[PDB]
Amino acid sequence: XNPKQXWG
Amino acid sequence: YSQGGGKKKVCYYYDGDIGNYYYGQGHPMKPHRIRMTHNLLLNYGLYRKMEIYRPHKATAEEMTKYHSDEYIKFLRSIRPDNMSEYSKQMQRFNVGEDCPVFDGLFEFCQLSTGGSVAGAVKLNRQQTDMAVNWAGGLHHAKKSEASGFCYVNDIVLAILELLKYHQRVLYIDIDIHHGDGVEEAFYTTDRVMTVSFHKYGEYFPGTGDLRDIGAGKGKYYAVNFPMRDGIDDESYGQIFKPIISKVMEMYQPSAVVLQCGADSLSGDRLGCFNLTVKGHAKCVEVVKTFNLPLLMLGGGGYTIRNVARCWTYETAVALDCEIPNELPYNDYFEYFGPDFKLHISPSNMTNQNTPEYMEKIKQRLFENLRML
Ligand code: NA
Ligand code: NA
Ligand SMILES: [Zn+2]
Repeated sequence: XNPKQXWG
Repeated sequence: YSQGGGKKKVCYYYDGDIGNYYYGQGHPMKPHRIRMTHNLLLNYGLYRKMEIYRPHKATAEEMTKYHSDEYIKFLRSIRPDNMSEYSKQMQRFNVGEDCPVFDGLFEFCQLSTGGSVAGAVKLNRQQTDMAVNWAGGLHHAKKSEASGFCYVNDIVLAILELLKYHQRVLYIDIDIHHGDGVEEAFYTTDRVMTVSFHKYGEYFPGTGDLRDIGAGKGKYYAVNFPMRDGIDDESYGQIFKPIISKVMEMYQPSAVVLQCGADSLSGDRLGCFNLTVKGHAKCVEVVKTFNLPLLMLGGGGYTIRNVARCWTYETAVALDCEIPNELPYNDYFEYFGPDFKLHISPSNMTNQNTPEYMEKIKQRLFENLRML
């Protein structure tokens, strides 16, 4: 979900 | 008996402890937004027109009605001080990254799912029209896995409670993400129909294609409307009411669950849509006019100053109570700067959803709706 960090 | 529908009775669920739960440093999911929403409701005097309840902490036995014992017992035991011992088990249940481990995490799941199951038995007992639980709406949770900031799926648990007295339940998901956890739990049954409007294509959670209509007995009972960036109010409104009414006509449920994900508003921290509060709340008006046992739930929303605006107005919409645009004073009046007004205005971004694209997806879904 978070595009700031990760893939979600 | 006679008549149709007039003014509705609403039951609101809220716990004061829900605002102090903290996901993590810089984490976008802030449970504090629920307390902002509740505080804004009180200052609008809407507590005079509704019955406010406090949800119980849903026990592990109620959660295992859908989840597995391995995943529930893990959530009861995992704490920020003993994460290293559960390092392997954190990765199996997707607990760590988007779903971090913080203090009182299991109690936060108990409050969220508590309001949804309490509102479910309240509807089953025919003691209200709409049950509101803005602490719920967590739709990404799996049977033995967490995802998309969701740990325990309150929606699936609340729907399983409705199935004890309702042979057909309709689930509507206006969150900018696809309700993949709710859709997957009832993907192979006709007793629950899942409808989700979401942004598709290089976006969480990656599922939600309109070609996923169900399997087994639940074929043609999974409706998805893929969307693009920057959809506005007129584009969302031209397709919501006709699609919802066609579902109400062909499926004809006896209970409705409307997940009001606020991350589909304009200028969201994680979203990319361009909906306003009036455009978002119009979805509640359409579902409300059908006069069915409704269960309104929360969900997404990461520009918290707007989340308090949306779920407050949508609550007044449930109460049929007009509220002034001038925001009264509240404990968090500083968040709503620099306007200090209830409703918001769209952004200047381009609507990637052409009106011809909106009509084609609508007509493609009407084909699957005729198959009932
Ligand atoms: Na959705
Ligand atoms: Na289904
Ligand atoms: Zn979302």
